[PDB]
Amino acid sequence: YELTQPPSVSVSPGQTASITCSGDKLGDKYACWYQQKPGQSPVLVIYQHSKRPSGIPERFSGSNSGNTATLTISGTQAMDEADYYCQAWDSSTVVFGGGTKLTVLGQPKSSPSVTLFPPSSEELETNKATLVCTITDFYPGVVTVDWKVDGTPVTQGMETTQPSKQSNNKYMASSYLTLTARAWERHSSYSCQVTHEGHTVEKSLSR
Amino acid sequence: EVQLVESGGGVVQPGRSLRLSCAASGFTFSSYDMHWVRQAPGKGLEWVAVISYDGSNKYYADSVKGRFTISRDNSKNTLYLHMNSLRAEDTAVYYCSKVRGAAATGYYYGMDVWGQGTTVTVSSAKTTAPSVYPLAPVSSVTLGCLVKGYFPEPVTLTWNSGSLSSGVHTFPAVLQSDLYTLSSSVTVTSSTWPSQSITCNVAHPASSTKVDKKIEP
Repeated sequence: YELTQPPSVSVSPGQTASITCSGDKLGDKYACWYQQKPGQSPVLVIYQHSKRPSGIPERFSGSNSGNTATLTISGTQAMDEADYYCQAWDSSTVVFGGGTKLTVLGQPKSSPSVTLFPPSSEELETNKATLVCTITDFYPGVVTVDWKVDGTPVTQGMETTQPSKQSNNKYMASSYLTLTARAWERHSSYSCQVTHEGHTVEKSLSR
Repeated sequence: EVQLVESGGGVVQPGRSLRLSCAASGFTFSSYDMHWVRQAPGKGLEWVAVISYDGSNKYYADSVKGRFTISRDNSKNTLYLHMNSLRAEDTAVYYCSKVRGAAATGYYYGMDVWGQGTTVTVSSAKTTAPSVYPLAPVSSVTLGCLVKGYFPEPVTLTWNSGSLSSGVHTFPAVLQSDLYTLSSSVTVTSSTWPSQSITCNVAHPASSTKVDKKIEP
């Protein structure tokens, strides 16, 4: 089975962060949690749902209910901003959750500004078509991008950049949908949908 | 204190092999299950393999079954990953880890010690010049420049030969179809363009590329 967790959780310093992992047989297992900061190795913060290894601050705790497990940070500090992964196992494998970025808020929240560009006539001469969805001025620095063509979710041909910091200290990212020229001509509506802090900002193109 | 030191990462072609090593000290090595875990660029942790403390049991992620094998030499306190039939999608930082729980308890109590990571990068790409395309829409206006399908890094992008640097966002490269794609946008007042000229300048020295692309309606 797969373990899922929210891509983003954000709190202000001093608030309690709650990060929940879920999976079909997770309640039959022990869940553990890793903290990982950029360019660093993971660190075991909680194991057996609720136990801290030596050296882990007391503010880290854990619980479980049903087929979910939750990491809780009571009185969050700026140093706790990191990716957190849950981990358990199934019948044949070790399973990691997809990770949650905990942002400890240092500035106001900011929704993404989205711009969608069509393929250039120059590119279409090559039998290829790339749509470009640019995404700027968002904070916290995590988005999910979904593409639709004629209302149908696309599963193939997309790449999205890692978010990066702007000069104003907000974040930006871009996403690409690559199609054949012939697929581009066959469809009329194209949409880039960016989800941030539970709300979606959409831009579309229509022929 | 408890320590794992990795080596053996490198840059190889698809289809080739590598051996990763993970040298252990500060604990009774033969009393602990050991794992490999990997992490692709910007992505999550992905389990690769485990070998039991006594070496009797080995298990693998479906993504590597038949291609990678895990082993340990308890006499040398060293864990290995033998990577064969490498693929582009195997590109990642590879970590080794030690389980907290000794002997039969190794699955239960987390991975308490991790290596520093060793990078494996698998690509058959050759030098390739970018194609440079205009980004234009169907009070202010946002234009851009798509730099598609170049290899290797580096590439540089400026606007109006560096004269226009305000309202510019140049995004990180991403790997697409085994080549790199980059884009940049520039936001200007709508009375400025197309009345005044906006040109993206792209330089890719590996391919002797210096391209100026004027952005038209």
